Amino acid sequence: KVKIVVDGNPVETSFERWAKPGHFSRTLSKGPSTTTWIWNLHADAHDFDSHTSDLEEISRKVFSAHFGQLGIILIWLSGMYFHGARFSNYEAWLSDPIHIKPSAQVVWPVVGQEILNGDVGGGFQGVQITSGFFQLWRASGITSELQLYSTAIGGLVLAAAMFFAGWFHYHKAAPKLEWFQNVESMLNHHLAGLLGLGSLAWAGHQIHVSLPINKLLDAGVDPKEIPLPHEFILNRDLMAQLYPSFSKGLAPFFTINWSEYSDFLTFQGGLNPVTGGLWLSDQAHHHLAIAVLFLVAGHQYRTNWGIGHSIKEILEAHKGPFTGEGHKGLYEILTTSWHAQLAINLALFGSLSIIVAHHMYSMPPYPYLATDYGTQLSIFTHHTWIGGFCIVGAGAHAAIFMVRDYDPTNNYNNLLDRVIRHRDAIVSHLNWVCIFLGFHSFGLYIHNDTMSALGRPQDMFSDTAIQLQPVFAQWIQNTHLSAPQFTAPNALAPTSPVWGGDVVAVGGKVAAMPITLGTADFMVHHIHAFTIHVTVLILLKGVLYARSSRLIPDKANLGFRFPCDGPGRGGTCQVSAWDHVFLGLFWMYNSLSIAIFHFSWKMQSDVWGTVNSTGVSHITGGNFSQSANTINGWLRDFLWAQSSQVIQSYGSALSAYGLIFLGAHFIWAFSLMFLFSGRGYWQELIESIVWAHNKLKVAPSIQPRALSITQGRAVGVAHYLLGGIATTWSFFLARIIAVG
Amino acid sequence: ALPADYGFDPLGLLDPEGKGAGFVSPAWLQYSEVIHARWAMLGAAGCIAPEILATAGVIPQTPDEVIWFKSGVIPPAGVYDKYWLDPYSLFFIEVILVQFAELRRWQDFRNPGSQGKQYFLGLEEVLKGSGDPSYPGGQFFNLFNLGKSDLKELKTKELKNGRLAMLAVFGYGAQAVITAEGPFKNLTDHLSDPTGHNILTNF
Amino acid sequence: DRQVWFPGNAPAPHLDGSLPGDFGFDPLSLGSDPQLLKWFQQAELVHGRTAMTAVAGILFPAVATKAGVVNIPQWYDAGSVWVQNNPNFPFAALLFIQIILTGWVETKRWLDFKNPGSQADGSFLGVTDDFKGVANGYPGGKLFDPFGLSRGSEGQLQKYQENEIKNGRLAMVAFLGFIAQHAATGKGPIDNLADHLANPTAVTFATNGVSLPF
Amino acid sequence: WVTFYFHWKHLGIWQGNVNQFNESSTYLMGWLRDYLWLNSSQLINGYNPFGMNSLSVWAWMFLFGHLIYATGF
Amino acid sequence: MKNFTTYLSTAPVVALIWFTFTAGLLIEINRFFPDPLVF
Amino acid sequence: IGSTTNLIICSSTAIFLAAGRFGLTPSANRLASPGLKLSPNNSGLQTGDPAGFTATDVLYLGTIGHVVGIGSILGLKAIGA
Ligand code: CLA
Ligand code: CLA
Ligand SMILES: CC1=C[C@H](O)CC(C)(C)[C@H]1/C=C/C(C)=C/C=C/C(C)=C/C=C/C=C(C)/C=C/C=C(C)/C=C/C1=C(C)C[C@H](O)CC1(C)C
Ligand SMILES: CC1=C(/C=C/C(C)=C/C=C/C(C)=C/C=C/C=C(C)/C=C/C=C(C)/C=C/C2=C(C)CCCC2(C)C)C(C)(C)CCC1
Ligand SMILES: CC1=C(C/C=C(\C)CCC[C@H](C)CCC[C@H](C)CCCC(C)C)C(=O)c2ccccc2C1=O
Repeated sequence: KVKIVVDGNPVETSFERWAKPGHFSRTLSKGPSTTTWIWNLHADAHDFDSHTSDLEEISRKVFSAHFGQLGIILIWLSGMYFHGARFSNYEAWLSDPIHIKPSAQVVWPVVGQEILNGDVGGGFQGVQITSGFFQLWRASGITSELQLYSTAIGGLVLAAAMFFAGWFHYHKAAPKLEWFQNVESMLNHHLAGLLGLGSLAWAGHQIHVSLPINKLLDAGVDPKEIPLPHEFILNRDLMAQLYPSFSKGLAPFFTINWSEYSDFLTFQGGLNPVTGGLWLSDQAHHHLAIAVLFLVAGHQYRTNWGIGHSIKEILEAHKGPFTGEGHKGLYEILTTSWHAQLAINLALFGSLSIIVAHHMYSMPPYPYLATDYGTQLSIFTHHTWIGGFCIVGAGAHAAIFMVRDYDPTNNYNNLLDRVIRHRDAIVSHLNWVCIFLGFHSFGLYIHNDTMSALGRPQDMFSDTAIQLQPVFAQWIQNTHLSAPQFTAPNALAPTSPVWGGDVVAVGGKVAAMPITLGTADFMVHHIHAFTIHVTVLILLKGVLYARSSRLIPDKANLGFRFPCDGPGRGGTCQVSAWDHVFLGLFWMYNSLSIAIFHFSWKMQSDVWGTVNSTGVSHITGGNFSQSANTINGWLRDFLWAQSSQVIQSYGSALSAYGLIFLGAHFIWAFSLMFLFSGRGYWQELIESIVWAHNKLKVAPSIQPRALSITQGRAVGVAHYLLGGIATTWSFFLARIIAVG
Repeated sequence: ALPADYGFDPLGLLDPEGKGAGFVSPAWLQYSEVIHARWAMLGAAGCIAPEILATAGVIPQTPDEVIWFKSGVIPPAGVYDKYWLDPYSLFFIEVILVQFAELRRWQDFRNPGSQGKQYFLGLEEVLKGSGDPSYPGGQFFNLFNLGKSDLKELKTKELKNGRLAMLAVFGYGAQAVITAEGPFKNLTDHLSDPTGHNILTNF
Repeated sequence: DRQVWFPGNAPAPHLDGSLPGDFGFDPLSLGSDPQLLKWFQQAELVHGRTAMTAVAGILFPAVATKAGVVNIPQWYDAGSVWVQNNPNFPFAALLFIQIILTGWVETKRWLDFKNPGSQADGSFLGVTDDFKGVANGYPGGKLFDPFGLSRGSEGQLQKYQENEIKNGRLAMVAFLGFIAQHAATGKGPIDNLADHLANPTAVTFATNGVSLPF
Repeated sequence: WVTFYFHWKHLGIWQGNVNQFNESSTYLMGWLRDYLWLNSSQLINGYNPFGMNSLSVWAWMFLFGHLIYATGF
Repeated sequence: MKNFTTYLSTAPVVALIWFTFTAGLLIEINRFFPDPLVF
Repeated sequence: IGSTTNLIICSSTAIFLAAGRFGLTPSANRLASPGLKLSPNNSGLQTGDPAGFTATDVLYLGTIGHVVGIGSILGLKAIGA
């Protein structure tokens, strides 16, 4: 029986534990003896299952922390709407979105920094933004700063509500453990109620607000003369002027004359030629269909009325001759281990963010997004990075489950047990795949660089020499181009111009165009396959050997996070699953850097550019297919050539990017001191420094220590990632703002 | 035991175990049904009485301008011309006075009998409640001393009329959205031509 | 117990009813520490007495100006008018004089707070008993209370303390109203009262134009 | 740092423009842009899609050193 | 209030307050006296 | 009334409800095995109908009848019928 069960007033609201750092931990609550305690307090703060073994207390902490995160996100979102309302050129941009650059940040005049308030157009000075908010606000139908102010105020009210709820559901009415373990009810509610009703309500907003206002905007009406959204709500004749089926009202819906609504629920495909964005009527039909599908999906699981599926029964039924007991025991794992749930959800959420990056560049859903090249590059790169980090986190929390929550008694000859029982085969086969991929992907580039340096371009892997055509992807492109003819007859156009066909041009600039694939694309895709497989190898090997190995048979007793098991057995540094996360982060960085470099160069060379009478003048003039098949081509024609904007940015509004470019190079190099060294050296150096302080009677009572081995690794990888990613960030943004 | 208890709780919301804290407790939910019921009876009588009296000529205001959603509550749907005070100043007064009433009632709920202790211009004599939050009684709230022997029957009648009024107020809202006319205008069109004026013809 | 600010709610436990104006109001528990509570008591007294003097010096000149007998400028303009009318008295000299005089008296009050009765030693011009102080925030003596209204009887002193703290809180709220009304109307407070008296159903916060920017 | 200094100061002296070092070396973007970026242009064009010249051995060894450096990490 | 002021006396809160004061002082000096190179 | 679409919708809802009432569908009080064999289930839901037909069964079967009828109507309009 699914029911609400809470405990009343479980935790008093008091500042007493605020005054006692480390109160949550039995080891840390006694206070410091050394400086290691300062770091351990922050490192252990959100490790709830380390604080207690009671699953109910952990779950309550997780629920209220999630409310806190939602409140922070709403404060951030309300800030973005407020800065659009108060510190932006949004209304001017609305009158002229082709020539005016979006800006919603203004710097104060002090120490000369007002040079960063660039001349972005619309009689406005400020920092140019690349988040895409203007295009999103325009698609929503927002025409004034007053509506941006209203959303900002409403967001802060909802942010306060989230913070109230987190306090309330931890301190006043904390749900019991059986409430959280109602996974069938939660899936039913999150499918039908969150996603389904969310999509239905957003289809409602699109149909009643976004469609008529954007129709008038693309007709050329001044935004100040467009009627407000509630005028389209209250005056059905006003909406029927733009969509004549609205004169029939809701009668076509209730009599199943759905084809009457074809004027605002469409299946055009492709892009709106005025704006370069997806048709908003297509989006309304999409979100309506999505809403219906999710509302149906939320009725699968049994809660209180007999009908529906038991997830445990489904899992226990799916077993076969190769797989022993199959999915038995997985329901108990996924209803008792928060870490197993986090591993799955991080893997899929990160993969989703990466898919979002690809789908939004190829099918730009916002008006004037596709010709705002800075915004396009930024959102692709951002969502790619978020996805990669989330996937590495999935590997981490899978390993944490394996160390802390795995129980061999509950996994006898099931899928998890059998996977552990052939981990050597899995890891050795993946090792071979990674070596093969590295050879036959990177060695092709090395072959090409060597042939080109020796003056033998005819011996190269290229489109004008030994060819490696990606014929499968080319066939996929041709199939998707030909789809409106036969396999999707009621769709007027293909889903994206990238498959084939004509250039979509907005304001004399390319919004989208066919993206052809040749030998360089083959080579870089196999680079992607190689880097992804190596990152998988590191993370999966960390998960499979988290508990034991032939080297260290009792590794689970050493925990998830430990530096080593000593210099013996030849040396066992970085055997822990945590250290596999540490190495997988670097390989994720390598992989995703090549992915976003591939994106930036290929769009600049083959898609983006200006339209003339003769054709398209691309930003870097088609040089991807000529030189992306050598490493020297990447180094010269991408890195050296395109860094001209960031290193010449001094004295302009883009000078902040030049400074951040240098500072990020610095932070990256700074990280190597942590990664390459070891704490024994630093502790001895601190001994000499401490002697100097003791001589002058300025030695602290909290005894200074070098960072732990694990903290040295964590600091090193954090500064490595921050420096490298911020270097690419400044390079990208200065380049595409200055030449876009 | 409870008045108007039909055993209708398909979402088991009045289950007592586990629902100790918060607003999903049984006591709060019965109290809230009673409060909703009484407000709905005031609304269901009041959202159609000016229209009925204007149609019959008892009041001089035209029936179009005293329709409940055109009299100032939703100014996009209409504003009544010149009350003695503008609606926002009236709302300010309403906030102050209704907050006084509602916070005193709430303090009786959380702390029963506490509103009969502190000086309130002598009004605290009749504001001690009864220990039952939905049914305070006393010398004012039951000033005619009704329900000497049929108090449970009167509670059932109050809840039945309140549920009917709640449904009627929902009907007022739905019919206002669908037809953009008053509820009595809808009733008279249904009476004058029943086949040609209903939900199938308004859709 | 005593009357409380929110009837039916128990008063804040660190407030016991001994202080004047104790209605148990401390929802943030700012007076949890007793020494910080004494400091906040002196803060409230200084704020309330300053507010009462200032509200008198706004209201009575504005009432006299409204009658037409005099032409005293409104409170938000008086510094500008004074400076324009006093070119031989610079702003910085006036500020320096005010800062040194208030510094002397406020440092004496501060040192009495740190050490009660320590200004009674006769260092300032031989004054001994008049600077000893009666209680926290209530100096008394023959200089601060020359009519002796605190030395008559206990109940009279408690009555006057209640009168003082309640009128002081009212004057603080009134000064907040003065600020808000000047920002919303651009007029003085007696001008606002006269406009409301002439036509009250039309002269309300809802029609000033800034409280409801619709 | 020592050899960067020697080479950049002498590059300005040999090309007859001492003002490049004197003005750009006081900040690190000057070092990056006017020493490393500016003087790598002929080197990385030792081989390109258009052909190769005698600097192609140095372009290849340049990349070779970058690769060996990275492998050490 | 004693527990709250003890929290405000924890090292990062004191660091935040002190560095906000120091940074604000430097910023306002450079606002009132722009571009100081020499004494 | 009497129109084609009304006929498909009413007929589909009626047959799905009647199949549920007479034990030819999974219901609240009878559930299907993996091999699709109906066995009784103690749902605890009160029902005045002697066959154990609950309001939950009415809601789900009317929904499925509406879904089948609407898909059939749109498909027959698309096919030309
Ligand atoms: C239709 C019902 C419904 C809806 C809409 C949601 C929605 C949500 N749940 Mg789920 N939940 C439900 C029923 C629902 N829940 C039931 C029945 C259970 C128990 C089986 C749970 C158990 C549960 C847990 C254990 C957690 C969630 C979390 C979440 C959030 C996921 C993150 C996100 O996408 O934020 C999107 C955010 C927004 C769109 C902002 C608006 C959200 C509105 C204000 C909340 C609406 C849902 C709420 C249930 C309505 C009740 C109102 C309340 C006053 C009673 C999201 C707010 C996670 C979390 O984030 O919670 C803090 C989380 O850890 N839920
Ligand atoms: C450019 C720097 C660099 C290079 C070349 C490598 C090399 C390798 N890494 Mg290492 N890695 C690096 C940086 C590098 N790493 C850094 C900075 C870290 C720290 C985070 C790591 C951490 C790391 C981990 C954690 C793992 C690797 C793995 C691998 C291997 C991937 C499989 C493969 O591609 O084999 C093919 C080899 C190459 C592509 C190298 C180039 C080979 C050339 C083209 C062939 C030349 C042959 C030559 C001409 C013949 C000899 C002639 C001569 C003797 C005269 C490969 C040996 C993974 C692995 O071991 O899985 C199998 C693995 O799990 N690396
Ligand atoms: C019991 C059951 C059980 C299970 O378990 C669950 C479930 C199922 C959920 C449940 C069900 C239920 C129900 C249905 C609910 C709903 C309701 C109603 C509607 C409410 C109202 C409610 C309603 C009410 C408040 C009301 C009131 C009204 C008001 C006063 C009004 C007023 C008016 C006036 C006169 C006039 C003017 O001109 C204006 C106005 C101002 C506008
Ligand atoms: C015999 C009998 C009786 C009768 C019964 C009846 C008469 C019944 C009926 C019933 C019915 C007749 C029912 C139905 C229902 C229905 C429903 C429940 C539906 C729903 C629907 C839906 C949910 C929809 C949805 C949708 C939409 C909205 C859109 C999209 C698509 C879809 C379709 C999904 C009585 C009890 C009196 C008595 C005893 C005996
Ligand atoms: C540099 C380095 C150190 C030395 C670095 C240390 C000890 C970190 C120092 C951090 C800060 C700067 C220490 C002081 C923090 C106080 C809170 C400062 C208060 C002063 C105010 C001005 C804020 C290691 O300990 C180490 C350990 C393991 C592998 C690699 C390394 C490594 O590379």
